Amino acid sequence: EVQLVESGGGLVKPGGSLKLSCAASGFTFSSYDMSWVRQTPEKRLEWVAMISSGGSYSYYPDSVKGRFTISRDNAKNTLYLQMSSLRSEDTAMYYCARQGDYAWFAYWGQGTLVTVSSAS
Amino acid sequence: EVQLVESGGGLVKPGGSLKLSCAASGFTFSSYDMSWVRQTPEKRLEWVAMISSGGSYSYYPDSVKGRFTISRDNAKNTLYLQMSSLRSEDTAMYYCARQGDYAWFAYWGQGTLVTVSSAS
Amino acid sequence: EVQLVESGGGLVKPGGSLKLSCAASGFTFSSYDMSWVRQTPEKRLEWVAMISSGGSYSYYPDSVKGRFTISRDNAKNTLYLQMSSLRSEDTAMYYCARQGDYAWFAYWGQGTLVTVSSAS
Amino acid sequence: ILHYEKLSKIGLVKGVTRKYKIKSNPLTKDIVIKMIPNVSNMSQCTGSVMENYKTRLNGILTPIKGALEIYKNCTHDLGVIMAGVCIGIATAAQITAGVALYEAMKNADNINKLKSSIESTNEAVVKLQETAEKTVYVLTALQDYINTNLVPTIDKISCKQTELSLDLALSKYLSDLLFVFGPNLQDPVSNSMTIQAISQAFGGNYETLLRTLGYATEDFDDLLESDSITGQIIYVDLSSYYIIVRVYFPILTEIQQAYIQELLPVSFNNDNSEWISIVPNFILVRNTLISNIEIGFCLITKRSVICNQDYATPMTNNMRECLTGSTEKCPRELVVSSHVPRFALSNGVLFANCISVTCQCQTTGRAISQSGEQTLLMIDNTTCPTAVLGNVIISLGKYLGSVNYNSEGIAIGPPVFTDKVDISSQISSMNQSLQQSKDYIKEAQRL
Amino acid sequence: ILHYEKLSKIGLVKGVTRKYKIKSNPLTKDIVIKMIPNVSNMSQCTGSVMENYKTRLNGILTPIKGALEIYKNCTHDLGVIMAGVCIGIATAAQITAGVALYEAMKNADNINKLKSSIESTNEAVVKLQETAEKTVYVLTALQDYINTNLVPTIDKISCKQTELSLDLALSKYLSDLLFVFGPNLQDPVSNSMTIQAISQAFGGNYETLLRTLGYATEDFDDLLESDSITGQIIYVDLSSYYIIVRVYFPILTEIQQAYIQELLPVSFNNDNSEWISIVPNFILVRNTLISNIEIGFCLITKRSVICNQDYATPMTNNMRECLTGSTEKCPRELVVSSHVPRFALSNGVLFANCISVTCQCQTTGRAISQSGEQTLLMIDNTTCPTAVLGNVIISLGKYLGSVNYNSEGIAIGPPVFTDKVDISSQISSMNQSLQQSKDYIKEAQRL
Amino acid sequence: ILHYEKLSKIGLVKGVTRKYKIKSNPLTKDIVIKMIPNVSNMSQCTGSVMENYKTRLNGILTPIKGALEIYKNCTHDLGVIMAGVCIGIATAAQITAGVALYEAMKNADNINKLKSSIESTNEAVVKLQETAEKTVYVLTALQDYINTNLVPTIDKISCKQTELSLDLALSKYLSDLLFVFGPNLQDPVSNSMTIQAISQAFGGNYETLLRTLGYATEDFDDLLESDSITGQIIYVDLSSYYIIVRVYFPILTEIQQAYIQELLPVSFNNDNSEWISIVPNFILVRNTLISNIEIGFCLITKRSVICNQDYATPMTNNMRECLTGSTEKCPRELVVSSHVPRFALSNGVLFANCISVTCQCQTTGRAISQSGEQTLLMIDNTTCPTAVLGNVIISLGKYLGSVNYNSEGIAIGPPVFTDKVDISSQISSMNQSLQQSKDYIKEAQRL
Amino acid sequence: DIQMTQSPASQSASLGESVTITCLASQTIGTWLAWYQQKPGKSPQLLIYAATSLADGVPSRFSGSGSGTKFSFKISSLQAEDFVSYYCQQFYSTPFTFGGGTKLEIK
Amino acid sequence: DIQMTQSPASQSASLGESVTITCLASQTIGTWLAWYQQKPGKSPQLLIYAATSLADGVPSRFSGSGSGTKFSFKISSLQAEDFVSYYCQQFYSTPFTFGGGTKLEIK
Amino acid sequence: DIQMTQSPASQSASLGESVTITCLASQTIGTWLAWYQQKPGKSPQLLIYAATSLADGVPSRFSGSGSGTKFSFKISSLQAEDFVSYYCQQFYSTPFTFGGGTKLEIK
Ligand SMILES: *[C@@H]1O[C@H](CO)[C@@H](O)[C@H](O)[C@H]1NC(C)=O
Repeated sequence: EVQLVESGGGLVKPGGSLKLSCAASGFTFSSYDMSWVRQTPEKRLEWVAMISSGGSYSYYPDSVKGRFTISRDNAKNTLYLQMSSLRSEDTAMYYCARQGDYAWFAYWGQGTLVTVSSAS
Repeated sequence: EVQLVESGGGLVKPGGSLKLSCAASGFTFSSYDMSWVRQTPEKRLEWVAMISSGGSYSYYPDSVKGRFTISRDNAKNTLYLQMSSLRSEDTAMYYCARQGDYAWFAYWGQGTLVTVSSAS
Repeated sequence: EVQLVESGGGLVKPGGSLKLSCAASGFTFSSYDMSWVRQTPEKRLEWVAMISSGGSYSYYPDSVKGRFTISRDNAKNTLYLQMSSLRSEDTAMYYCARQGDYAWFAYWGQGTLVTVSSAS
Repeated sequence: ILHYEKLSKIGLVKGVTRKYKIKSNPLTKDIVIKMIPNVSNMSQCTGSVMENYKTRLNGILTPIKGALEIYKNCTHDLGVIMAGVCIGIATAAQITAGVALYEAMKNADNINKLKSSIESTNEAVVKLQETAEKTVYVLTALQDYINTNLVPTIDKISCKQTELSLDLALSKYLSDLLFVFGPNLQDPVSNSMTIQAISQAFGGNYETLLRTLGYATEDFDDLLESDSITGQIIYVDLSSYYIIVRVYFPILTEIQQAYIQELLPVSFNNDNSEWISIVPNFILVRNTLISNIEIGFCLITKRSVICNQDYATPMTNNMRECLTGSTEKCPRELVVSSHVPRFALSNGVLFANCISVTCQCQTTGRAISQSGEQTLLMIDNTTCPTAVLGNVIISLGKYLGSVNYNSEGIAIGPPVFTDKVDISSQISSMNQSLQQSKDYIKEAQRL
Repeated sequence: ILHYEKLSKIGLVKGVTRKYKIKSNPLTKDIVIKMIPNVSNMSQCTGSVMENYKTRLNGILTPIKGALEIYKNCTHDLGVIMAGVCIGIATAAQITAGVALYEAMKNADNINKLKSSIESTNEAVVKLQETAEKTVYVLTALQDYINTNLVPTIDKISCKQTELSLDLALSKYLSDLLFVFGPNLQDPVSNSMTIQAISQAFGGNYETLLRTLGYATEDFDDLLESDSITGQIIYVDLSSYYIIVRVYFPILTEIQQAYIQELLPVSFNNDNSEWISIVPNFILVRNTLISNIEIGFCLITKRSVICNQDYATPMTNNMRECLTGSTEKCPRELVVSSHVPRFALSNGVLFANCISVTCQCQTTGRAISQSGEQTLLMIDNTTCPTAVLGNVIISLGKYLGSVNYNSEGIAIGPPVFTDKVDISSQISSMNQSLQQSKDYIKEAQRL
Repeated sequence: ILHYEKLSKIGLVKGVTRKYKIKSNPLTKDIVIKMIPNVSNMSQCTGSVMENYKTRLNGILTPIKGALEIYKNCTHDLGVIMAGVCIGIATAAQITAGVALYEAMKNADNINKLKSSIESTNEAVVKLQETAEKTVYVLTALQDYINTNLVPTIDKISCKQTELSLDLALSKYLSDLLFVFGPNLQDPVSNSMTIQAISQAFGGNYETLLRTLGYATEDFDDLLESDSITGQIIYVDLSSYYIIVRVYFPILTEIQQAYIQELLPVSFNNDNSEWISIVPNFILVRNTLISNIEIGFCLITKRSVICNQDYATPMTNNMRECLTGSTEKCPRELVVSSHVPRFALSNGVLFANCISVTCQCQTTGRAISQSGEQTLLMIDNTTCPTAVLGNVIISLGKYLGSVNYNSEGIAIGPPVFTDKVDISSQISSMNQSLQQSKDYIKEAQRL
Repeated sequence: DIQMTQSPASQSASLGESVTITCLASQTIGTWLAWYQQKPGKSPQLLIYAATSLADGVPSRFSGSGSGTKFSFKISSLQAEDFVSYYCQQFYSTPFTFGGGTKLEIK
Repeated sequence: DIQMTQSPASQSASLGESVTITCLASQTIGTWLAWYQQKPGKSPQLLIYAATSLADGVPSRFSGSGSGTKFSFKISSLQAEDFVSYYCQQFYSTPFTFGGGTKLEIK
Repeated sequence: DIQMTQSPASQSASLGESVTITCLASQTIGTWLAWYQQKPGKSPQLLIYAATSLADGVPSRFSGSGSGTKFSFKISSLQAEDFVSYYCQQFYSTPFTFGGGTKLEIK
């Protein structure tokens, strides 16, 4: 059973930063490319980033390119996403997903929550 | 027996046009390149035009290039020559001939006659 | 036994010329590259020139390049060096030597003597 | 299911186990390639060069058009029904491709509607788009050459000279096209042609073509080198000199309950010479059966073997007995050459020939030696913590196997010869002996 | 004279019949190739580059000159009488070429008289002509590179930089020449060298060379790809760095009463597995005899096979019996791989394996099935007007042959294995059995 | 020790004897290759091209670094002791190379200290030198392209256009690198890779690389074509995109008491057809033994055979008997093709088939003829001072051998077939006959 | 960028009724399109990749087809458990995008 | 262009007499030359192609040779039926041209 | 150019004593270095080529090693016949050069 588990969510003040991580289990991590998918409160899905199987290549949407870093540690079976300069625009569920041969997302984790707000 | 048969000759007023045709029989038309050879009243032979076996390439002397069109219909086993802007300079017998591997003319038809004159 | 034998030495007035030759015996001449090595009165060794096995390539030090010519006659089993514009700087023993695979000198002849002087 | 314990004395040391996967079920993308450059900005001085160029391209492309066109007349919509008496003679692979050619027209037709803008592009790589229905990438051969190297020099190089340079550049291009699109390609219908061949149409720059269409991942490089990425010519336009190419992008499917096992040969001795055991080096195992694989056509990776088709082949019963332990049936060749390797490392253990190799144990200074009763000698860290073979010092692991490995023998099979001449001679020899014995049984039967 | 009716149940479906023709009796043209460019318009800044370049070319060309020269000293006019003790050792092909080299001097001498103008050409392609007796085309390597890319930039690129670019361009050129004119060409006398190899001397641009000499026809492209167009080096000038090359233009001669027939294999079943019959795919027939052809060296066209020599080879008697109807002698291999094609189309008729392929007849919806008694099942339009195999719909023609084709059996020959390892193992096995039987006949004879 | 007198009637004429030598004990030189060009003088208009280029190079180089790195972690100084349980599985060749990789770090470390100046070179070929300890040559891919073709046009070509030209040049470069440094190179540790492959890293210009390092001699060209000159990647820098390559320069060592003898085949007749005797064409003799050589992998020169390894192989006993005079055992094939040569020259003597060749003696006008009792007819100057075969006139020497050569017969061995299909059929045939005889001996034994 | 429009945003159905939803691509994408199903409180699951194949474990109730610009998804026999959100996305080229999503309601 | 001069324009002969005609090329043409024979009221027929081979059906009376610039045609034993026109043409390169033609007369 | 410095210029030794001499290259030369021995009145003879191999006929008394910039030559057991001149040269690249030479003296 593929069991992707996200963590590291929480509340970030705008202009802040947050590191997320998604541990993998039940398959060989080192054999598949992976991505982060974001779900807005309105239920719109957006692609956030992907990293290829060997970590040599990565791709981002223009809206996060230059702000976010996607990386992987194959020894630890862990997918990471480093978020920066967070905006209220980024409040969403963040899902860890495993890709198939191209870019369909075959396995998804439960997802974690990232909230950006100046509120107390 | 190779039997090339020319037709379409006749009298053309200068500045006119005339289409000639040479039907083939007794060999496979589609396997050989062909040409037209002109014989003046003075008995001088001149090359007029050639078309290669598949019809993709053709060659002309400068004196007819741009005026004459050589073409072939392999389905009908017929070689055609479209003459234009005829001059008195063009009065001659027109022979249909089949080429060998290069440009010797192995088989010749009887030939037809093209006459150009303003006379009545 | 490899027996390289130099000759053609002697006294040259400065500004003069001298041709040296080294006959080979006991090995196949045509199979090896060769050189001349010069030994000063002070016992310093200097490379003078080399010629490759087929005679198509030759190399010289800057101090003799353009002045000396090294050549070989394989039919006669003979290595030649043509010296020109001799200077007092060139007084030395001249050795004929056979190279190994690169530029170690495996066999040496006895050597001959070239002296340059204005003296009587 | 191999008996590696028996095989290691014979001289075949267990190596790496790899997974096996084969190309299937591709997705597609359509791209347009122009074989004629845009010369408008130097139209002042092209002479009659472009005209001769156009003539030759029609001569090259006309046979491609005609050959694919016969599988284009001979279909009509039903999917589609193909006319068997119209094509008359065909292979199964050829037929499958002809069907794909038919279906592909939906897109070729929408692309062709853009011909007016395709005709007038003026860049090496350009995207055309007017509608959702019709968009396409267009690649133009030699366009950069012209706009970087010829056009900027039109006011320095005399016009006759620029005509000659254009003519030479075009003739170099045609020379290269002729190795692929020349009459060597006597069947342009089939889709087995690789993208590295198709790309000759754009100067051999397959990276530009593929990057234009997709993105890069390590898996893609494996597909490209394994030759799983192919394309098909679907349409030829002899009036604009362009072709529409369909590029296939496969999904790799692994075979369950299957793997490929390699073996590392080591020469060994049986008597007073060195010998090599002959087995396939790569053995394909599926379920409980052993078969041969023509792996020379498959990319080998550290994790798997990627083939662009199924390359499994038959194996004789004697090789199965060989491999599963009846080693008496494993054939061997004589070693003549000094290049044959005489040792191998497996899981920290050394399998080495110590009759023909100087072996000694560094930890103690004691020599290691092999008696004439052993084929190969096995050396590990319970006898010698570290050892030297020749001039290399290797620490050892433990042999997780029988303890008295070096105390037992193994049957050795017969000598063989594998040379092409030797094979013909061996056949003749067997035939001569058999024919004499046949006469002897006749005398035995008559009396 | 083949029994196609019997062969089709075995699995060999009649394909296309082609004509057979071989290269002979060439005409010739002589062309001059300069291996050193003209650098006069940039003579200000060439450094010492050209000098090193000239030295290396002499090293490359000197062995060509010397090797052809020995067949040049050793002849005198009689035609010509060649000295047998002068050359001493030679092959027939080598001797024929040496004679051609001698005759060829008449033209080489007239060309050499133009050396003064050859030495000073300054264009990539130029015609020289002074007399009827002496005219020649001269091709110059790298000349366009220099007059288009280096010369126009002499006032922009510092002289040291232009020296480095010239040196790199020349070194790239030598690298390519060395694969052909390097000491790989250990015999420059023979005339088997193709024009595609010779043309490396001009940058691999064989189109320029051939268009300079002739004109284009579709037949010519077939000669060029079939490698029938070759040339010979007749003269080397080590003082001007040029070679004179004789290019041969062959006349193709067809063989009367001859043809090549191809067969399309289809796997079939005999018992409970799939099998492939092994025959040569291409059979050469001359008069009333059948022989094998090494067609892998011949260009195959839709109408004929064009060879640049006679490639007919021997065939065993068992294959003749195979092919002429005694099918009991046709050997078969086991199918392991899923890639083996299982059907073929011939003259509107389908020959298919319906045990391993889903076959059904679309016209009615009825399944088509094969019993274990048939090898292949034959399907035509008198049983099923249209049919589907897998996912392809094919209309059918009529089988113009026996009516009860699918009611009769055929003998099937023995199983074989073709793998290189399997062949060695099969030889060993036969030898071991034969050697034991020889001892048994000895006991039978003594008692 | 060959009986050339007997072999010449069979059809094998003695040819040239050559010396045999093999590559060993190399010297080394280290060179640095940069895979990324210096774009500083056009930094104004590179777009985002260089960034994508750098990403792809890391994807290409990362697997090389990782693969060689595992033989780099798993050693420590003792020479050096290599960890057997760390690498776990390895071949002998692979291990030897891993050791060389370790020793090589002394130089890689000193070269890496120059990274600051390597990073900022701006020429295609440059020497760096600061200390005796650290100097190195650096080659930069595509640097000349940029400083000769792009930089001078920055004020003529719009910046978007120069970005596109740079991108195309880089993509062409990567396409070529991928055939060598792409995942085809699944083992970058071994040192068997030739310099002609390594040089693809600099545009395939192996001449520049080798001339940078050395000087030219005729012997060197033989080493380069014989593929004896190889290199190894010792270090990869993924942050500067360069590799350090060790180039080996071998010493050739000849084998004493050894030579290679070639034979020239001539077809001959035995009855009413033409036949060819089948022997290896090149026979390797060492001391008093005869062995086979896989000479197809060795450069052949007029004086010697140069191999980059020992290629000697086994030969059967029947071929030894063949070659040493028991010609009854020499197998022959039937001639079908008209291309088989029918004569040869050896030491001034002609060996020719005069049944199938028109032979006559020019000196007298008398015909030369062959009876059906001779295989080949031998012609020399004591019977005919000069002779003509076909249309070639050859003066003759004397046969320094038996005087009555043409008066004696020779035994001829059996017919064979060599075709791949024929071999499978012959095996089946022998097996069927043997299996029937086995049953007949059973009946013979029971009664 | 490639974007697609999914419609109807919402539709109702009875249990056992067949329903269809459509996505229209801005530019042709071959068959490089996938469909997903999302339940409340959970991540999306893949149903159809490469336009026409079903994902492992997907019930026979689901099917789909289309190529080029127009694609559609069908449930032949709708269950109470199927009245959830549905999505389409293109994987033809980056950036990958998803359509707006559609919802089924019960009449 | 390549042109050639044929001579003599005319010559006489007796029956059974041997006769020769020559063509001289403006530039060397290898052996790429052909000879033709024309009878009154008829088309030309090929006799010799590629300078030295006879065409199919050509009598042994006819032969020829030459290379480079100078070529010649010979009738060893002239018949009444041979007193007709003769031509040469080059097929070395385009445009192909013919020489002027020569005629035999009976003494 | 590549040059090397040889030292000590001279050293003394007793018979049977071990002695060593060193050459230091201006730039690294791999192992492309050779050593020679010269007797009075005679040409030099090769002892060690490619830094570590002995030349054919060289006594076991002689040996050597080194790589890169620093090289050394050793006589394990010096004889009266060995008290002569010694030289080193590089054959890494042209021009080939020799070091200054060193001499052994008897204490
Ligand atoms: C294709 O069909 C059209 C009409 O059926 C026809 O006229 C054309 O010649 C056909 N092309 C070929 C190659 O058969």
